[PDB]
Amino acid sequence: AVDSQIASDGAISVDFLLPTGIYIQLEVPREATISYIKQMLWKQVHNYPMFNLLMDIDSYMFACVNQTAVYEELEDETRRLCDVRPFLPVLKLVTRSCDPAEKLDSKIGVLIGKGLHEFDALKDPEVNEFRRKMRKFSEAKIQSLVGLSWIDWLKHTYPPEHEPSVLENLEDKLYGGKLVVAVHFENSQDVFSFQVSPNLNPIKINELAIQKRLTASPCDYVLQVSGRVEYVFGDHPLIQFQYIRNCVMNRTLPHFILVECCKIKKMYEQEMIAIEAAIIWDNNNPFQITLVKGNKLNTEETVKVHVRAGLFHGTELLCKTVVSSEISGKNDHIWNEQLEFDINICDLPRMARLCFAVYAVVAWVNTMVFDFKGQLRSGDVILHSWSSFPDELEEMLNPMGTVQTNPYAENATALHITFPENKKQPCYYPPFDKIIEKAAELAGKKFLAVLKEILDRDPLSQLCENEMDLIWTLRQDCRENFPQSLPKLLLSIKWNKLEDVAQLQALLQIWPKLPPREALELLDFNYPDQYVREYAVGCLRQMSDEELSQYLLQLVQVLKYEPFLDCALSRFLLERALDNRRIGQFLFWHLRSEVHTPAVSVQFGVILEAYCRGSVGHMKVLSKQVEALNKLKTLNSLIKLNAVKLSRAKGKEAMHTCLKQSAYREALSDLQSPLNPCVILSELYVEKCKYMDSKMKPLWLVYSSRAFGEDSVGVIFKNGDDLRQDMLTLQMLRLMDLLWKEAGLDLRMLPYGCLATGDRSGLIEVVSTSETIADIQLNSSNVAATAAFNKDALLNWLKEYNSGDDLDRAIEEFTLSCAGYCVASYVLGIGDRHSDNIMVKKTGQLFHIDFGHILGNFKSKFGIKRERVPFILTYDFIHVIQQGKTGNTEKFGRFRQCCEDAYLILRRHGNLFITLFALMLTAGLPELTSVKDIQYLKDSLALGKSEEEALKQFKQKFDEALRESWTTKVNWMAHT
Amino acid sequence: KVYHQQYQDKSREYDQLYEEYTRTSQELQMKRTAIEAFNETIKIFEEQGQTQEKCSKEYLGNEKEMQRILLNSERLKSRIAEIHESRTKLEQDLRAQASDNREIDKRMNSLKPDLMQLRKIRDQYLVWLLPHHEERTWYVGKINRTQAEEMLSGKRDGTFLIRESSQRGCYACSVVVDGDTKHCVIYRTATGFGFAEPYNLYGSLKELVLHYQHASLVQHNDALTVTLAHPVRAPG
Ligand SMILES: CS(=O)(=O)N1CCN(Cc2cc3nc(-c4cccc5[nH]ncc45)nc(N4CCOCC4)c3s2)CC1
Repeated sequence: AVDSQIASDGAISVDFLLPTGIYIQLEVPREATISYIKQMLWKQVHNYPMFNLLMDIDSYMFACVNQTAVYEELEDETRRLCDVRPFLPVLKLVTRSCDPAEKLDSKIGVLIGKGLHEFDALKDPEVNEFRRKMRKFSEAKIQSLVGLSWIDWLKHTYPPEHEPSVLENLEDKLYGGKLVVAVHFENSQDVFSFQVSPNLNPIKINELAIQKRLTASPCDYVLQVSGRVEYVFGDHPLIQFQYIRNCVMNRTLPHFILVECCKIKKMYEQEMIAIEAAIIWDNNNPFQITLVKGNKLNTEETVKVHVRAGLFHGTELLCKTVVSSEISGKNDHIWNEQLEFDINICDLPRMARLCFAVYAVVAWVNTMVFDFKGQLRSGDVILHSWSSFPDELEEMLNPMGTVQTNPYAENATALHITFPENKKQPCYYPPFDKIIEKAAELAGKKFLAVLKEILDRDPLSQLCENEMDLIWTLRQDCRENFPQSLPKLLLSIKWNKLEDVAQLQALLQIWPKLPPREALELLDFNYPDQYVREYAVGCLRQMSDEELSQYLLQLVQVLKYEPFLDCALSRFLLERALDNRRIGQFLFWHLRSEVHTPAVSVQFGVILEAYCRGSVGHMKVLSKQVEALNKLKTLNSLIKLNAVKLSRAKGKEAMHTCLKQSAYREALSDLQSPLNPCVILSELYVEKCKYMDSKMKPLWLVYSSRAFGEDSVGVIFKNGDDLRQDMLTLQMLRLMDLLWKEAGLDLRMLPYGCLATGDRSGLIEVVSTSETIADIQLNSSNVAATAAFNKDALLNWLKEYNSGDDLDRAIEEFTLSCAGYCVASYVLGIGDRHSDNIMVKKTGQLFHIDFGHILGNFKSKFGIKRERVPFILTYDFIHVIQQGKTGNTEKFGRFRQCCEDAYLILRRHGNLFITLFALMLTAGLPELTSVKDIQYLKDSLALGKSEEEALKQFKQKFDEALRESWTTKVNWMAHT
Repeated sequence: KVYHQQYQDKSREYDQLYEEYTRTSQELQMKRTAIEAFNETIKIFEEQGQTQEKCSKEYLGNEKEMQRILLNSERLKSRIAEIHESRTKLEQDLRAQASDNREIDKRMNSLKPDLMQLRKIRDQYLVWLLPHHEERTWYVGKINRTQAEEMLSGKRDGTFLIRESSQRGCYACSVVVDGDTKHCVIYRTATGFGFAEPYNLYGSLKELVLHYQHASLVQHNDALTVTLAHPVRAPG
């Protein structure tokens, strides 16, 4: 009833607002083409006065208000009325040539899901101060793009991936030095094969490509990966390019298409056509805050009144939990009091966070002492509180929570407050330079042993006072031997006084840069300083886009933490996303996925448009997808409805006809995968598309990659479920695969693609030739269907698809993938895994699938609880590893070796895991609620105990699972 | 004066509040979305009022068009009417749902300190910071299947009387399955004892027995069904 999308068939009464104010109501069919309606209205235009001040149809286009308050100018006259669901039936006929570059501002608001006026409607300075700041920079990139010649543009739009020395671990999975690469020309039907040195530059393939007698420069051509907007070029060795590296790594044939410069020039020119559419310190006195009234009607039996205060700098408090005057906790809410803050106004951190709450035994507002330009927040300010939003644990007053206030005024809490405005000349933060001068004016081989025992304990482990003292005492010594210790040191000194702060800031400038993996810690709650953060990102800024894309999820979640807007991180992420290899897309997608939620709506919203703006070109492709996804949401909504009155097989047909229709085959076809920005989507293999048995009936889309792409692509669209736990646990898995390969361990893992695109919406990527172990087991002749329905089903399965030589690799790939998963599961504490959620590819590769819960036991939202996930092994894995072969000590020993080796590798980068899971607290996952949650890892990884004291523990755990090998095998599918 | 009796039933009262609140807050932003959209639609109809009045002043025949325009201004007047009412009824339903959520923070935040008070009692609750057990009951030293089948025949369909194998320095396990007696080889290895290579991590031939009275024999052989409920020396 809030929108027209429910079971209804016929015509609709729409309002047509003409340029001459001529109002006309007409009954128009619901699923009518917007051009058909434009034509329809035009018929009756004359039976209404003023019929002559109008121009022809083709000089005018409709405009509307979306289901999201956005004014949608509908240029594409081919869209169905319902396919562009206007909130109210009304359509304002406007002139097609409405060129004010507010047609751009339409296009943007539409993409994002927030109308740009909303930022003006806030009227608050910073939003406007920064929208305008970014717009300057966004438009500088658009300008950077204009000069650029062919190929140089590609380096700015889709830059090739480089990976030096990764081969110095694993060598030559090629017959001799020679690499086998495949190339064919643009619309050519004949391919050519080449035997090539992996150390050559891509140009040699072009030189080889031209060696085809049929009668241009090799430089006038470019190598595009066949079926992807992925390109390979540059004065670099073939093996160095991530593409090649992968084909080499998975013994796959690199597929290249040769594009003539004029075809990339063409794309550049069509994109540049759209680009043209761009038309005091010395205040030695104490600090105190005065406030007036509140606004609660709430009543309590055991306790009457409620009122609190207090101030922090991250986790560290700078004052005691200040209380307030008791009023009427059942009736009267109005009052006044001068709030005592036993802290000097001079010795105050510019990143100080003034927090407030009430006696919970109930709401909260936390607002910063300083503002966007470091001006002392003074004068009368209103604080819109977060009622029933406090978390179970907070240390009386919550310091973690947002500084950005509640969007609701009516029937949502508020607070009145005043700060010392007094003087006509205000007080601003001490300069970025003046604090170094403050430090310059102010001006261990034995210890090497002690501090190594201090500056080691995991990021979540908080030091005790005496340790803090020595860390600061021997601060210069550790700077020289333990540079990686600054995270510990930065927490040693109390931020209460400026003298230490100055010396601390001095250290940072003269402190070396820690690696990006390390730097990441300096972006959590612990470190809120505007200069440590400026250096933290400093290090990130010196990281690859491929390395960047890795920690991107949680980097976005740090934007959620950020108290301001023009921060170095936002500036960095946008700076990076505007030069994307595929970065920009995820940056963009991850942002919409949360813009729907109040607290981030302004945050992400602004950042989003700032991207859209610097992405005037690509903009089309992102929209192509947004439309593609909406069409899916609806088809799914209809699929849910169908499933009731429709047979499993009749609802399939229903789905198939729906896809085959004009609206679908256009929208959700031939426009780029949101999961992989490089992967092209092209024609759907409709006949093979399906919907799953599940409670949300998710679609299973198959994309026959037509002529050029070797095989088919397969997506899963799932609306109704939180696809973020998977999105994070799959990313965690991608890391383990990273780390093991790093150390030297290709356990042939499959962390398949996953992206949550919005609220309970998103995509899972399909892995080709795969199968659920339950599926493999049933529907098989179980030892002539006589005994144990389970044994060797999984083996014969592999035997079926692997011939002689192939069977060895199959079982080899099975082993380490199983090993890799066995460790990674336990370590990440992935629970309630059954033969319904473990899978096997036809390559022998094993992998996991339903990530409902991590770092504790799975219990539904109503009664969410925790439990240790033991290491588990099924008889079914051993049996395959074994081959059934009664006695050995080389294969089920190779397994245990890997299992041990892997578990040990993870231990080493245990801090990397705890840091990422710590930055993922802001994201708001039902699991990740507190640091008590990340504490699971410390245990799983045996982080205190030494390598061999901890190996022994796991060596036991592994054997104990071999004891429960059939016992667990039973739990996998007996009742299940 | 009350101490530890229960907890679990009052614990789940939080979700009885939170499951409906999360749905209600979600509906409130959804209901506010429409008022923004509604209030934005009006803006377009309002602009029409201005344009129809400005475009009408264009009289550059004038008598019949005086009322035809007037009628249409007065119908356009009547549209913005029903759409101001339509917006107001939704604005009334926001006020309702929002009022209900305030009477829920009156219930939610009142039961939250119940666990905070529990902390002093809850975290202080501290105290801490088989007939196979006999060797001879199943062991039968140096024997032959012939002499093993002998004893076991007549006994219950799940008895254990373990011999010593024909094979040099090995062992065997003679067992009465649901039907009759079956004999499998148990092995010695540095890893321990057990019927098959990856599954032979048993320090003693007894701790094995003790870990196979619980677990089935089926894994090593489909033929070998039943575990070990009775060794030798039954009551009565
Ligand atoms: C014919 S039918 O589809 O109607 N029917 C229902 C389910 N089917 C088995 C499967 C279930 C399944 N669920 C998931 C999933 C479920 C929920 C959350 C998830 N996150 N990631 C995967 C996933 N992910 C899957 N893929 C597999 C390979 O690429 C990868 C995923 C598969 S394959 C067969 C019988």
